[PDB]
Formats: sequence, C-alpha cells, structure tokens
Amino acid sequence: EVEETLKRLQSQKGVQGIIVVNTEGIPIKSTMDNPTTTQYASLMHSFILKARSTVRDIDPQNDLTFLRIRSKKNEIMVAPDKDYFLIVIQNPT
Amino acid sequence: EVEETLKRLQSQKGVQGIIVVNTEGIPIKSTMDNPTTTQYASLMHSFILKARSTVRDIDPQNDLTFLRIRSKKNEIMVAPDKDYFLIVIQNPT
Amino acid sequence: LTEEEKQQILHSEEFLSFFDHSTRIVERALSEQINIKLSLNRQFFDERWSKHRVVSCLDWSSQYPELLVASYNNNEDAPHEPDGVALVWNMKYKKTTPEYVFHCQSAVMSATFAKFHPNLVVGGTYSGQIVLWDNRSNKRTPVQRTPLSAAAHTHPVYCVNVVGTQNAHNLISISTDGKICSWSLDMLSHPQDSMELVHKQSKAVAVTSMSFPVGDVNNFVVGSEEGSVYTACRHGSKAGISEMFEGHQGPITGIHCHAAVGAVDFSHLFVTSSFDWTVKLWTTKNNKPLYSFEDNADYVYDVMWSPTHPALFACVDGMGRLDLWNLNNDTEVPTASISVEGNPALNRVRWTHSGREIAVGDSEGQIVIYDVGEQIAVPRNDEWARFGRTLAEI
Amino acid sequence: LTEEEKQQILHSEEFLSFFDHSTRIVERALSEQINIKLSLNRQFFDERWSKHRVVSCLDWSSQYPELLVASYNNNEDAPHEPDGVALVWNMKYKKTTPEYVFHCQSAVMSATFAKFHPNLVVGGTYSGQIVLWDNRSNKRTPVQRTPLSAAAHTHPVYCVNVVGTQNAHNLISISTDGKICSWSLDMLSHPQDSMELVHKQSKAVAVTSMSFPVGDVNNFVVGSEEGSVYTACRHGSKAGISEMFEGHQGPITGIHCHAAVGAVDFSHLFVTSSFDWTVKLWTTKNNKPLYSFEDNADYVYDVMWSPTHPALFACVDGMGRLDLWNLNNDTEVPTASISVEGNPALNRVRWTHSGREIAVGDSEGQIVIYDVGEQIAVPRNDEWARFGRTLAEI
Amino acid sequence: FRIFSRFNALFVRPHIRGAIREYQTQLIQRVKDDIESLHDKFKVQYPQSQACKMSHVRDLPPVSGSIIWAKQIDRQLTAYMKRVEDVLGKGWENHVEGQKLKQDGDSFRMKLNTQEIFDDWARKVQQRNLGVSGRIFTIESTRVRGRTGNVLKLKVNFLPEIITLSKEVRNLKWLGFRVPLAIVNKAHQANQLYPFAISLIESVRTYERTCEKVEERNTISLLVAGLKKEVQALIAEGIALVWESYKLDPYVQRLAETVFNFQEKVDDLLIIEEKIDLEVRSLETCMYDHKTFSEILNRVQKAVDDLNLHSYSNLPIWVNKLDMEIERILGVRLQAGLR
Amino acid sequence: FRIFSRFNALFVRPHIRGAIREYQTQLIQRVKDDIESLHDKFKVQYPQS
Repeated sequence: EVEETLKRLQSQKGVQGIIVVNTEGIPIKSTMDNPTTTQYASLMHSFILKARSTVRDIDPQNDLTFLRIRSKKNEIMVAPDKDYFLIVIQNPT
Repeated sequence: EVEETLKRLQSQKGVQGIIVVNTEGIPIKSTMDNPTTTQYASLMHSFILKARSTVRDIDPQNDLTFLRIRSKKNEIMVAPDKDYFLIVIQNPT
Repeated sequence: LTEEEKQQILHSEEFLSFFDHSTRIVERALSEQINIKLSLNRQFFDERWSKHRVVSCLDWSSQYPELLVASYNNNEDAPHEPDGVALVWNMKYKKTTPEYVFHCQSAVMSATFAKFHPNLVVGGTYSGQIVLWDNRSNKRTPVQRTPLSAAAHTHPVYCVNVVGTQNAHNLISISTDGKICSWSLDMLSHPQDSMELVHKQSKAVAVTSMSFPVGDVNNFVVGSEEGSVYTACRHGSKAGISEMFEGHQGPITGIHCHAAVGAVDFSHLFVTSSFDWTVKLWTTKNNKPLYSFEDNADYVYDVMWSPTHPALFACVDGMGRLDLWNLNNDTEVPTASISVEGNPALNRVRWTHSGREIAVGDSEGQIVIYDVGEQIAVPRNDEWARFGRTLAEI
Repeated sequence: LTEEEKQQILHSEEFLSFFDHSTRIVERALSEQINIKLSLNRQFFDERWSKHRVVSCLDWSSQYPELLVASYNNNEDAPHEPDGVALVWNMKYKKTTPEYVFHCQSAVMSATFAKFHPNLVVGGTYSGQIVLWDNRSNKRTPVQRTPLSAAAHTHPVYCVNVVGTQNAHNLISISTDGKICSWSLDMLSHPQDSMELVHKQSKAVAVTSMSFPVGDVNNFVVGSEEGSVYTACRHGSKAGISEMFEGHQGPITGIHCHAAVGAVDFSHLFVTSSFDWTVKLWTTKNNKPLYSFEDNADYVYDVMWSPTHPALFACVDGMGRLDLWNLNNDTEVPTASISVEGNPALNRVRWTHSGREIAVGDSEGQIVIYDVGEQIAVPRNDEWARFGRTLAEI
Repeated sequence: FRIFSRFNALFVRPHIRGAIREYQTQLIQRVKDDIESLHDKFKVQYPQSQACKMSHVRDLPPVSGSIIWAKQIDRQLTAYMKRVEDVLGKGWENHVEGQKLKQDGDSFRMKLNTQEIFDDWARKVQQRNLGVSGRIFTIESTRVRGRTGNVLKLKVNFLPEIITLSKEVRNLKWLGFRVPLAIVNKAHQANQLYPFAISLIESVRTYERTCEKVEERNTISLLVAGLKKEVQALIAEGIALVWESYKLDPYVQRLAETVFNFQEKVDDLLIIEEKIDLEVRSLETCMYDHKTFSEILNRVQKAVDDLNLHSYSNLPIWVNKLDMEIERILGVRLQAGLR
Repeated sequence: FRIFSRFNALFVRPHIRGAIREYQTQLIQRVKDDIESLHDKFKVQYPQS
C-alpha cells in the first residue's frame, strides 16, 4: 500500500511532510513543494551514502539502518536498508 | 569536575569513561586504542563538518548536538558543543 | 529525471521488510529525547479499528510478554468494511496506533497466541473456521483456514488453545455445538482429532469456554450455556464427559482453572463466572460449589486467576466495574475495585504473564491495562498456608 | 597540536557549557529500548600422535579459556615413533587435527599452561625434566629444558604448576621423589629454589598429586602414593610437610582444593580420589575423613571441584563412567552419571575455567569434551548456605 | 447482612434479637430501596439494555436472552426475599413494613413474569411455519444492477436463520419450557442437517467468486474450461436431488473438495498467467539482442512446461495463441530493428 | 546399603527388626551373587587388567 503508509507515518505526530523514497535520491514525490523535498532528499541521499562509507570504515560488514539528527530547530529521519530512504521534517521537541 | 563526568559517563552501558575529540581529529582524552580512535574520530569530524554544511544549506541558524549512528553491533553518539566533540560507544540493548 | 521508475517501484510491492522495520522503528522514534490498590497505566482506543466495536477476546503472549491479541465481531457501523477485526498491541513504547492489524471475512470470536511458535496467532471465528495469521509477514488475509466440514468445526468457535510443550504441542479447539478438535500448527487443513462431546443419552453440551489444569495435558474442563460445568478427559481411557457438576443456575460464561503453583498443590480449583454476578469457586473432587460471589446481580462475564498470587483473581462485570478478589484477606468484600470511566460494558479480563498488571476489554473497544498494588501483588509462603487453611474453613 | 596545551585548555574554566551539553545529552540518551543433563559436546582424537598413548594430564588456559593442553605418555606401539607428545586443542572452532603439536624425547606425563606467558606451554615428563614449549618457535623440539642433576628432579615428574601474580611468578614442580622445586618462568637453567619433601625425620614422601588452595601460594595440599594426604608450607620457617592424614588404604590417584569464592570460605575443603573408588570430601583443619563415598568394583582416577559450584565435583571411573556429585542435592548416588562408549579406563577430568564445560581423558587417546546441564552447572546464592548446612550436618 | 453473617450464635437467645429488631425498620427500608433500584434497572427494557447485544455476541438469540435475563432477575429477587427471611427471622411479613415489602415483591414478580413471551414466540414460530424441505439448492432470477439482462444467480434453498431457531429450542428445552413436538422435530432436523447446508453454501459462494474472478481475465477461461465443466457436471448431478436424502454427505464432500481444488488451480494458473504476460510485455520493449530474447523465450517455455507437467486442460490451443501473439510482437520488433 | 541405612536406628524397635531382613534374606542372596559378579573381575585379569 502507499496512501495508508504515508497517512500513518504523517498523522503519528502530525508531521509537516513525508514522501516515500524507494530510489537512490532524486525523488519526484512532494508533500509541501517540489524543490524543498526533492533537492533536500537528494542531498540527504548523498550524505547517507557518505555515512554508509563512514560506518564501513571501522568494519565493512556494518551497515547503517537507522539515522536521526535532532537539532535545535529540526529533527531529520532516514532509515536506509537497501533503497528505502526516509525523510521526516519535524519540530525539535 | 572532569573526574565526575568520567564516572558519570562510564556508568553508561558499554562506555569506558569519557573521550572528547578536538577540532583537529585528535581526541583530547584517551580511553580506547589510539590509532583506531584517532582515524575514527577524524572521519567523524569530516562527516560532522560536512553535515554542518548540510544543515546550514537550508537552516543557517541551527546547531548540532545529537546524532544516532547505530548499527547492528554498536551505536556511536556524537555531540559537538562548539569545539569538544563527545563520542560515546554504547550497545543498542 | 525519472518519472516512471520511481512510480513503478512504488507500485511494485517489495515493501515487506521496508514497512515492517519502518513501523517497528517510527513508534520508537516517538520518544521525546529533545535536548532543549489500583491505578490506570495505559488506555488504548484505536479510532480506526475500535470505533463502536466490542472486544471479543484477549490474550497475552507467553513467549513475548509485551504482545496482546484482541478480536472483534462484525461491525454494525458498516458491513461493507472488513468485519472480523484482529489487533496486536505492544508494550514496547507508548503509541495510540496498534502494532499489528488483521482481517477475517467472518466475525472473529476468540483469538490466542501459539505456544509451539512465538509468532503465529490462531483464532476461532463466528463461522467455526479456525484462522491462522503470521505476525512476521505483513499480510491482512488469513494465512491458513480450516475446512468448513461436518467433521471439522461448523458452529461458532469460542475457545482455542495450545496444549503441550514446544515439541509436543497440540491445538485444541471447541465448537459451541460441542465438537472438540485437535490440530497441529504445521497443517491447519485436517483435524488430527475430532469428537462431539456428549454427557448422557447422546445429547451434546453447548460449550461456551474451557480450561485445563495448569502443568497438565488432557483431562479438560468445560462450561455450558445450559448452566453446567463438566470435566471431560481428552483421550484418557475414555474420551467425553466424565463428571457433572451441580453448577450455577444461569449460563456459564467464563471458566478457568487455578494457575499459581507453589509449595502446595491447588491446581484442582475452578472459577466460573456465570451470568448472575456469581463467580463460583470449587474443586474438581467435590461436586458442590465451595464459595459464592454475591454483591450485585446481572452478568459478570469473566474471571481469571492471577498466575502469581494463589488466592487472588480478577473478575469484570458487564455494568462497568472490574474488581480484584482475594481469598486470603477477604471472602465477602473485594480486596480491590475500579470502574472504567463512562461506565461502559466491560467485556473481557486477562491477567498478563507473571501478573503485576491486568488487561480489560470493553464493548466500546477501549482496552485498558493497569498495574496492581505491590503490597497485594506479591505472594508469600504465608499466603499459600493461609489459603490452604481457608479451604479448610468449609 | 601536541599533548601539552590540551591539559591547560582542560584546566581552563570555560567548561560550564561543555558540562551542561554533556549532562543534557547523557540524560537524554539514558533511555534504551530494543529495535525489534550430561551430553557429548565435542571430540578430540589425533591419529598420528594418538595411537594408544593414553591421556595423562589435562588443563585449560586462564588467559585463553578456549585452549586445552593434552599429554599422551605411553610409547609402546613403535619405538621409532615419538616418545612423548603434547597436543593443544582449541574451543573456538572445530577441527580434526590439533591446533599445535609438541614432541618431547621422553614421555610427557603432566602438562599445564603458563600464567605469565600466555604463549608458552610447560609440562613434566617421565625422565624428570621440566620441559618448555615456546609456541612462538616453529620447532616441535622443547625450547628450554631443565637439567637432570641432583639439584633438579631425577624422578618421574607428575605435577607442575605456575603460581603467583603477573609481576611475581614461580613455577612449582613436585616429582615422585618429593623434591619440590620452584623455578623462574624465564630462566630454568638452575633451580632458583628447591627442597625435598620429608615427613617425620628420615621418612620420604611418595608424592603423586598436589593442589594449591585458591589464593594461597605459601601452603598447599599434596597427595602421596602411600595413600596419606599431607599439607605443606611452600615458604617459611616450617617449610615442608605439616600434617599427617590417615587417608585411605589405597594410593591417591587425584586431589583438588576447593575452587570457588564469593560466600563463606571453603578453601579449607578439598577432595582426594583414592585407588579403591573412595573420594573424600574433607577439610584441612580436621584430621578424620569427613565423608567416604563408596560404590563400584573398579576405582576412580581423578576428581575435580567445579570452578563455580561450591558443591559439585566430577569423578573418573575405570569403567568409562563419568559421574558428577552434587553434595547439596544428594550425598549417596551420583547426581549425574553417564558412561562413555567402549568402557575404557578414563584417566583424567578437568573442568573449564568457566565451570560450564567439562573434559574427560581416555585410555585410547580420545579426549571427550562433555557439556553439563544448566541447572546442574551454575549454583545459586542459597547454594553456598546449603553447602554450609550440609557440612554442618556431620 | 455481611455484618450479621459474621455473627449468628445466640439468635436463638432473645437478647441480640432486640438489636436486630431495633434496626429492623432501617433494614426493611434499605432493602426496599435496593429492590426499587433493581426494578428501575429492569424497567430498562432488554433490547434497550447492552446486555441484549452482549448476549447476541454471546450466541444467545434475543428471545432466549430476554427470557433468561428476566429469569435471573426473578432469581435475584427471590434470593433477596429468602435472605431477608433468614437474617430477620421467621414471620417478618407480620410487621406492616414486612407485609408491605412482601406485597411490593409479589407485585414486582408478577410484573416480572416470563411464560407469556415463550408462548408468543411459539405461536409466531407456528404461524410462520419454518422449514427446510424442498430442493437441494434453488436457482432464481435477479436483475443485478449494472447489467440489463436478468442474472440467474445460484443460491442455496436454506435460510441461515433456521439454526437460530434450533438454538432457541436448544436453550429453551433446558429452561423448563416445553415446546410442541413439531417444533422439536423441526429444530432437531435443522440442527443435524445444518453442517451440510453451510458446507454447500460456502462451497457455492467460493465457486461463484473464483469463477467471476476467472471471467474477469478472459485469457484463462480457455484453460480452466475443463475444471469448469467438471464442476458444472457435479452441480448438475446434485441439483436433481431432493433436499433430504442419504447421498447428501458424499456428494457434499466431493463437491467441496472439487471446488477447493478448482479454486487453488485457478489461483495458480492466474499467478503464472500474469507472470507470463509481464514477461511478454517486457519482451515487447526488450532491447534488440539475441541473448536477451533467447533468455525471455527460455523462461516463457519453462513456464509453459511447468503448466504442462501440472496436467491442466486445453494446453495446445493456448500455446498456439500465445505463439501467434509472440510472433506478432517479434515481427514488430524485427521491423523496428530492420528499419 | 542406603535403603536399610535409612533404618539404622529403626530396627532396634521390637517389631521393625521382625519387619526387616526376614522378608529380604533372598535379596541378601542376590547381593551375595552380586559379590560373586564382583569377584568375576578378580577371576582372570592378573597381567592384562
């Protein structure tokens, strides 16, 4: 399913916007607007690729399956396993 | 108190005291094997600076203190204040 | 710039592990770690799967003591929408959404976990078709369904259980007509055993619910809507009804054998919640009821022993109050009592494993779980001794 | 830059912000959740080096709990084949060939690991020379060898053990003649200390076993071939035998002090395994054998206290039967007892330093690594008090 | 009452009886108030009470549920009466409050009668004259919305509600109410014949669902025609039978197993069918190369052989049509490559 | 040994002594030929035991 997934991923906290990304960056889906979603998600894709390299440095067998950054104004989510790259825009609290 | 902080940090699961990483990539505190921790902290610093650029691309007023790099073996907690970067190895359990 | 590859990869449903891990991790991400006597513990009302919906059964997973299965009959709000609703609700982190959902084309009457495997869920429906569901796989349809045959169950099934250990298991199910049937978790398409329970002159027993002596297989005990309690051996030297009990006047709703095991052997005690507020305790070796529960009238549905306290159990009334009843401290007044707000028709009560908290179903679907006072939660050798001498009272 | 300005910058008082940051992140990261009997365990039997050549001694490495030293003594099949061979067996991975093989010109009769050097093997032989095996070296020949002079041993050495702290070590060896000798682990060209074990004036001791109490290095217990256990003081004005014991009418074939700590002291307790199937749970302070377990027609060969259980101890049989005795459970019948196939005269038992896994030697060379039940292996907190009460029984 | 149940030893001695008589009026008034509350709860009618819907979930038919509910209320009232009699002593009715309480209770019990509903339900059952005798199943005419033609939908000549009536009897027989022997025979016959009827209705519903699924995808009916023919033949054999007979059980069992096998083979054929169709569509746009085309053809032929070994029906004509389509697509692709 | 060692001080009673080893003398025969099985080991083992 698609719509139910995004609905449950959004209303679980009243998230500002989430789109499903099953490809390596450059997603064409939008939740508020095309630019702030697509370019930011591609940027996230590049940095999670570099994070995968970073975690493979200590041991190549390790992989990153969970990534969150909770800062003063933003909380950003991504849970990559092979091509599923999450995005969550949310308040810090 | 530095020793109080060390005792508080070593109380956490899978944590050996407190290790603090400078802006140079050299840990100011020594708790684990020196070469591995130095290279790992250097890559950590590279990634955290490039993630700082990441966030200031769209959030030029935010500061970073939280990031969850967890694998199926161990989690590393990275936290910069302005110059001291705390790295803590903690079991996912 | 892709326009169809993303669209087709979204259409193609390879999201099994994707969705499973996303669901198991986002409710974890609900945690707010931002750097800048009785008492209610967790009240759950699924707005989407419990709107004006009656709880049908409750079970707590022995293998995973954080997972609960609950059922639902057909929804009178809308028949077009899926009728048999099954819910799996978890104790990992707080969340309004259920952890798992499940649909059955028929109204679901009872459900339970499997002792043989810690992930399969088995439930009897209103059509007398045992329904199997795999929790690890993300599916809504039943995984397996028993055939609807004369040999198999055809009348509504209200009790299903797994007996034996994890390499000597056997799925025992009862039909309200009176058929006892034994299946295996590996194949749910042919009854390994099947026999129509009979008391005398070939008349069957309208079994409502059954229980077994804990720590023992075979020698089952059942209750009838006729207003009777029976002891019937599963295989033994002769299967079928073995012992009539004088029983209660009205229909027998909930039956359960004693569970707590300690320095004394009390596995022969039976609690039966009838339709007349009368939660009757007795023993299998005596034909007459031992004590009676009388404070009000009108349908206390079910009673369950606390697995940890030997002389304490729970019973929940239909008018909207659950009372924890202890035998050691009192015999005519409840040791604890509480009422769910709104005074709703509270249906089902279930002690979690190792006790220390209780789960309560409701006609409105809002299941409430809450702990118990520590000074009354934990037992002691004094409890067993005084419990035994209180049996010696009469 | 370099590691001197970091100290001053730490001593600087701008660390209030860093301390608050650390406190906040730690207090927010405090919460943690999840994301989602006796058995034949293993075998060891070489063929090139283990044709006949019965087992003679067994041990485990304290530093590397996965490593076992064997000692195959007898050479009668082929005079041209190697006389003494010591094989080392690893636990981490299963193989058919020994990890490392060591050959000595005489027949190796006892062996053990080195505490100071975790990469070194030391063993006693039949001629009476203490034999080293520098595992770093690629040559099977002994690296360092003690002279067969009057200063050192000249009789079959059967007990060798290195003791002390990492910064203060002594390799103790006792031979059948009774001359105890301490060498330094790094230098064995000369005996750094030695003296001849003598009882009451002009009475030599036919030593055939020993054991040091846990912790103590100054006094220990010795089992003589003449069936009379003694206690000796290694260093002091009263160095030598200090106790005469009636013991048993048969040669002592094994001995071991208590091997547990954590509750009330039991280091005074130890067990001797005699030559007439009579193991003796028994203490140093008393002089009369506390208990005299007796059964069988054949007789024991070794007995080992459990490294973790303050009551359990193993028991060899020449009929191939290995039996574990748990005093707290019972004092008359073996708590566990199984016979290895082919009924060969077993010769040794050694418990893993974990205490969870046991080893047994063999009369044909096939060391068998047996596993024990979880309930029978690990003791409880009440286990020590129960052991104290059972000892206080008589 | 619990307080007094603690102490009953010298009630024969008229010394403590003075105390119980002193508060006797309070006892009587409070018992009357409790009975008033119980009667107020009763005044909430059974269909208006959640107990009715709970019993409905509890497999209790509404008439029997109401009857038993009233009987239980009467039982509790009688328990109150005998409990008052025991606690106060013999002849509490002699007191004016006592006789007032007893006449209130008697009036409430008269208002709490139950046999009238039983008689009404029995009369309604006789008037409606429920039955099952007739054909094995009925075929009827319905103009299903969405199609102009009159759909001859197949049903089963068996009302699902009849078993409910049996349950009423199965509850009322032990309740003490005697039902007419005709009702007993009808209920018993319906109860014993119910499993066959429910098996038939579920089998026919499953067959209708799977056959409409098949006709949804016309590309597969040609293959499934053999199974459809055998199912139709079995139905034709069954329909001629009258509702009650002795061949009922074997025919029911064989029809059920045949329908189940039909449905499972239908779903297997369907899934392999979309697999083959998707591979053909991929071949349509597959790049010009002998290796990729050969691999697609190899997989398609392997799927065809897998269908062949399952021993389905009407394979060669399906294979011929598939070959015609694939050669047409090959010709189009060859045209593109040649140009 | 244990099973009657459980008695030990019991058969000093006037009736327990008559309750023991009068009914069990045949099992004393059985332990005698158990002892014979014991000496069976002694019979032929001298140089090859």
